[PDB]
Amino acid sequence: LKVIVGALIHSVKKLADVTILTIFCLSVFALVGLQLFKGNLKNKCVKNDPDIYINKRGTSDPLLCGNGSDSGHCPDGYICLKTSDNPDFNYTSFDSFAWAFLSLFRLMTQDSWERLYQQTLRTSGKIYMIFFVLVIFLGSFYLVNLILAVVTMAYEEQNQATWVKLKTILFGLVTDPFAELTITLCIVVNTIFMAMEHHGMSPTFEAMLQIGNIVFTIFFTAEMVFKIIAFDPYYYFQKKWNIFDCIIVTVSLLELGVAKKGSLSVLRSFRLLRVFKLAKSWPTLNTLIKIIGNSVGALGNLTIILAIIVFVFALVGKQLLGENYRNNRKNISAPHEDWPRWHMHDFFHSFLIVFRILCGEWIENMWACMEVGQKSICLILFLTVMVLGNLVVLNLFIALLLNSFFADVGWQVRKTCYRIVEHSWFESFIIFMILLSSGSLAFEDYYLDQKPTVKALLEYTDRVFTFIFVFEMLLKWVAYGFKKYFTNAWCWLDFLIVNISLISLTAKILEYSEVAPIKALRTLRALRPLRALSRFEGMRVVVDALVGAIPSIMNVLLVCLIFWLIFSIMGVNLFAGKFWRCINYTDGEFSLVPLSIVNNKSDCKIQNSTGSFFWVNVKVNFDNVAMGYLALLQVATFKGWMDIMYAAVDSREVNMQPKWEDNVYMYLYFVIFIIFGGFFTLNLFVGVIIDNFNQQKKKLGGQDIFMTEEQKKYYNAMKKLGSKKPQKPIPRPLNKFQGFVFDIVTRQAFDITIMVLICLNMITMMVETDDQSEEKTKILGKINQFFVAVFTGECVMKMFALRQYYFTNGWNVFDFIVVVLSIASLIFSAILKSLQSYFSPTLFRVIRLARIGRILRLIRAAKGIRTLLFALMMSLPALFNIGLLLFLVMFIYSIFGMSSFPHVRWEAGIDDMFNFQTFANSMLCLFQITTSAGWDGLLSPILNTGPPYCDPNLPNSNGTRGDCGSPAVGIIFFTTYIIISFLIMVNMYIAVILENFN
Ligand SMILES: CCCCCCCCCCCCCCCCCCOC[C@@H](O)COP(=O)(O)OCC[N+](C)(C)C
Ligand SMILES: CCCCCCCCCCCCCCCCCCOC[C@@H](O)COP(=O)(O)OCC[N+](C)(C)C
Ligand SMILES: *[C@@H]1O[C@H](CO)[C@@H](O[C@@H]2O[C@H](CO)[C@@H](O)[C@H](O)[C@H]2NC(C)=O)[C@H](O)[C@H]1NC(C)=O
Ligand SMILES: CC(C)CCC[C@@H](C)[C@H]1CC[C@H]2[C@@H]3CC=C4C[C@@H](O)CC[C@]4(C)[C@H]3CC[C@]12C
Ligand SMILES: CC(C)CCC[C@@H](C)[C@H]1CC[C@H]2[C@@H]3CC=C4C[C@@H](O)CC[C@]4(C)[C@H]3CC[C@]12C
Ligand SMILES: CC(C)CCC[C@@H](C)[C@H]1CC[C@H]2[C@@H]3CC=C4C[C@@H](O)CC[C@]4(C)[C@H]3CC[C@]12C
Ligand SMILES: CC(C)CCC[C@@H](C)[C@H]1CC[C@H]2[C@@H]3CC=C4C[C@@H](O)CC[C@]4(C)[C@H]3CC[C@]12C
Ligand SMILES: *[C@@H]1O[C@H](CO)[C@@H](O)[C@H](O)[C@H]1NC(C)=O
Ligand SMILES: *[C@@H]1O[C@H](CO)[C@@H](O)[C@H](O)[C@H]1NC(C)=O
Ligand SMILES: *[C@@H]1O[C@H](CO)[C@@H](O)[C@H](O)[C@H]1NC(C)=O
Ligand SMILES: *[C@@H]1O[C@H](CO)[C@@H](O)[C@H](O)[C@H]1NC(C)=O
Repeated sequence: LKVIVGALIHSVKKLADVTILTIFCLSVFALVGLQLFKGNLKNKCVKNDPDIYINKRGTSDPLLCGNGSDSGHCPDGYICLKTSDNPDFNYTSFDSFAWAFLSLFRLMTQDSWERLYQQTLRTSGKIYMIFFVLVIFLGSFYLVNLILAVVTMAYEEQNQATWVKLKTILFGLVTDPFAELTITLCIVVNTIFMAMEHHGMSPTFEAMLQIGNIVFTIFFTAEMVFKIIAFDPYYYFQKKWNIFDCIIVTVSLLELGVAKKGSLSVLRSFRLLRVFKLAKSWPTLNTLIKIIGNSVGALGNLTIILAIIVFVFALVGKQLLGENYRNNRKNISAPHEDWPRWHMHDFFHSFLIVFRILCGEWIENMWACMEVGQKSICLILFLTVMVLGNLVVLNLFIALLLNSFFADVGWQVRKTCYRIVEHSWFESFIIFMILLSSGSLAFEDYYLDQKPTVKALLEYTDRVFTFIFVFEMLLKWVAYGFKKYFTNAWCWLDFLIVNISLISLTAKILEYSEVAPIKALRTLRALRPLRALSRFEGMRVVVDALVGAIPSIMNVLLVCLIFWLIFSIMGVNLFAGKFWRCINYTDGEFSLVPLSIVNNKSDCKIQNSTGSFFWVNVKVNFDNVAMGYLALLQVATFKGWMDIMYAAVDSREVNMQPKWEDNVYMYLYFVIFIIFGGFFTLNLFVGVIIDNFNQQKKKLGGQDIFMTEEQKKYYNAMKKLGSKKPQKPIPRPLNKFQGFVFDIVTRQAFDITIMVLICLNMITMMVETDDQSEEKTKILGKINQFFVAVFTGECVMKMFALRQYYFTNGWNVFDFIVVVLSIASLIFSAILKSLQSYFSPTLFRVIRLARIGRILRLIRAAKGIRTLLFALMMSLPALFNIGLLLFLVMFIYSIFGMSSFPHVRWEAGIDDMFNFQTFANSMLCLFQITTSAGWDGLLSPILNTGPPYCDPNLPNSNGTRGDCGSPAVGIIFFTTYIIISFLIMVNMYIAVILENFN
């Protein structure tokens, strides 16, 4: 333990400069957030003829609002008034720099950021989504890729530093190449009947599955008695894997024997472990077993440390935290319950909280433990748990990944067309038509029916567009030929899209438009943007990179599908059909009915006299192996996993109302899943990704990917920038006075005085606060005037001494820009202030933001900040290319959503600001979930299929006949997207991580 703990201390040492840089960026973004939004999360709709609010529909939070136009609107009779309290428990806000650093830490680790993004966009305005795009790319994505890329070197640095029976045996040993095949076929086929049980079986299907189970039991037991009466029972217990198969057969025998219907459904699912036998002929699953075994083997010390840390922090939490969680629980419990769901009143629950912090969900509890106990203890406990857990897990994952993996006239017309198709203006003209045709889809949104003219313009536009693209096709055919055209392999995209469009337009010619299949070809018209992939060279090179790696993804996806099949079958054994419940539903809000009225489905059928009561099911349940795959993806991505676990542990037998934590220990099912599925399948996936990328790069003679040919030239320039050590010593001035300023500014003392004065300006910035006072505002403005004068004095003194040498350097140009911006901003405020036309206050907050450049002046002497920022700049080209491809994907998916899901009812994730009725709103939701954040929130109103959730007989909204989504289409829009973004982003990581190494 000591040898490895010393290495962990070294890994903490290596975080030296990254901690500095993270603190600096977190602070700058804290000041930006504090400036722009201070006191905005306080705007809440309050009625008017104390305070009278109205809750947000389907929740109990007070409604957040705005007086702006794209900010968020109150219902009738509700004026957006700024009030005293903050949203959550008064802890999430931007009102002062300390809360601002809290919120920007929440954004760096991406814990429940989707909710803060919702709130600040709802309060200040959609346009401020530019802040989160910019603090999630720099905070979350980038500042994690510094941690992952410095731990790795610390761990590489560590490692690199160091008679009649014998006649029965005569056909006992007849195990030829055809018997083994029988065993494999039996394994697979038995798994296929285990993967075929569901909830509502009629008895006959259950009986068939039973007979099949018994047959496969006796088959494998027969195999075992054969083997024991084939070798000698001495050496039979010497092989590694025969012991495993024999323990499985004993457990199967016992489960058959002891007879209860569903008896300990873990014992009925224990057979599934047999698939691991199919690893002799499946080398990738052999490597998965190699990884797990090493995790508990040659790397046992690291997992021992991790277990020690989790046990210690669960204990400390229980002892310090626990008593007050008991009696203060009315202060953190849900509206109609009696205990909080997540608390620290016993070792299991304390461990569950420490685990959920290890997953990454570390704030939402902190608010509660601060509302129940002391605040300093909560902050220290949770934040030390977080840093230490997400450091030991990170180091263990790196170690498993690193060592364990890395062990005549016709000829003339053809020729005419042919010279023309290559001519540069021709290509650019076609690209232009693609850009307009793609962009014209964004105008086809919900409201287009009430715009009687824009529609017709778009229709004529589409007709001219099908013409123009068909003409390009025929030009390219009689240019190239039928034989070369198709072989190129980018032309098939164009031909398919053109055929789809020429089915659609013809269907608008005839009366067969509303025949459902052609109306399902039409919806495909959202792939028109995809014609852009070929024309842009950067998207082309990135697509080549991804298509080069689709094979390896396919192997690992097969292994992941088998392995999650195991857990989905366990889930169907354990939970299937028990997620149902009753709910008294009145208006938009649903509460489980107390167990003193129901306990049964045959009690909702009786107490339904009012009609509020309805018998329902959770949207993402475990009733099938199919729905089990979705519930496993939601657990493995940690989104919507909580509504799952609550009804897993509430569960009882079938047709019975669920009880408050009547299955407390089913959380072990989800813990075990996350550990094995998430941690180890992900480790396997990333291992094959790195190996693939390494060999892929090495093939090309060790050049770069995601980068074009000209990007390599820009790279040569940037690389030659950050190396040039000598610069001409500047000449000394002649004039006596122009010599003296030269003498004074050029020493080190002036630089250090200005450095510390920037720091004192920062301190003057951090005191700024919502609703402070009048006097403090005035005094801070006077002090601000003192700095803008001194920094002007600094620049003018530089100019007088260094006339042109100044304008040679770059940092001199930067602080020149910020000096002129600060003076201009003060002049702009002076004029546009109450002296002149009083526009919106919010303009003043944006104006006051020219000061933060003063802060960013600070990185001239800072080695660490400057070097890691130069690494970011070197990466930015490839980041641009993959950003282009991710943009195209977000764009296509935007139109798909905007055409398929606008009429869905407003519910959990879809409200009057984040929905799919417009290109702004749809792009908002798609960006929220590019990071997979909150995607279960949007998907939930899709799966609606009737009362109480949707009204399928609505007179208006001629869509799915009412406010209902398409469950088949949600699960494939939302699931594939987060997989495509996942694989797109993964290639964004490989860019920067391979930039830090250099
Ligand atoms: C290298 C080795 C690995 C390669 C894999 C190759 C192995 C091949 C495996 C083949 C798998 C084939 C599995 C066979 C399963 C067929 C699937 C069997 O179907 C049975 C049901 O369709 C019948 O349903 P019931 O008879 O219960 O009636 C339903 C109840 N009602 C509706 C009537 C009331
Ligand atoms: C009901 C159906 C609904 C379908 C909805 C989903 C639609 C998704 C469509 C995705 C299309 C993806 C297209 C990807 C095309 C990649 C195609 C990548 O191939 C590139 C080569 O063709 C380039 O040609 P060169 O001549 O430069 O060199 C040849 C290089 N090789 C080929 C010899 C190695
Ligand atoms: C309780 O009664 C209400 C109304 O009497 C039932 O609501 C009906 O639900 C069915 C399908 O479940 C719909 O076809 C009807 O249109 C609904 N009727 C009304 C008036 O809303 C509800 O199903 C009953 N709940 C249970 C399970 O007993
Ligand atoms: C209860 C189930 C689901 C958990 C997973 C089953 C695993 C852990 C069990 C089943 C069979 C067991 C293995 C069978 C025999 C051996 C060979 C011995 O030299 C080392 C231990 C080892 C390798 C056992 C370790 C534990 C084991 C692998
Ligand atoms: C439904 C589940 C339980 C059964 C899985 C069926 C498929 C995916 C499994 C069963 C047998 C497996 C194959 C067994 C043997 C080989 C040979 C190896 O060189 C490549 C992998 C390959 C080709 C495996 C791929 C995955 C595989 C085909
Ligand atoms: C199932 C439906 C919807 C899609 C089928 C479209 C197929 C037939 C189209 C789309 C892309 C086309 C392929 C693109 C790449 C090449 C180049 C070379 O390898 C031979 C032809 C081949 C392989 C094309 C054959 C036809 C092709 C495969
Ligand atoms: C060098 C000394 C003076 C301060 C060093 C840390 C400074 C820069 C920062 C860190 C945290 C900041 C504090 C965060 C929030 C508040 C609460 C507000 O009601 C008064 C200002 C005050 C108290 C800030 C003062 C400046 C501050 C203390
Ligand atoms: C919103 O505008 C109303 C007047 O219409 C005003 O009374 C209210 O205070 C405003 N709130 C804010 C924060 O702008
Ligand atoms: C919870 O908060 C209320 C005040 O809102 C308090 O009266 C009650 O006693 C608290 N919890 C306990 C200890 O039951
Ligand atoms: C259901 O909710 C309504 C209030 O909206 C209430 O009046 C009714 O008594 C409740 N019934 C039960 C027992 O759930
Ligand atoms: C339903 O619950 C009641 C107790 O409230 C019980 O007496 C009755 O037999 C139960 N019936 C069913 C449907 O099991």
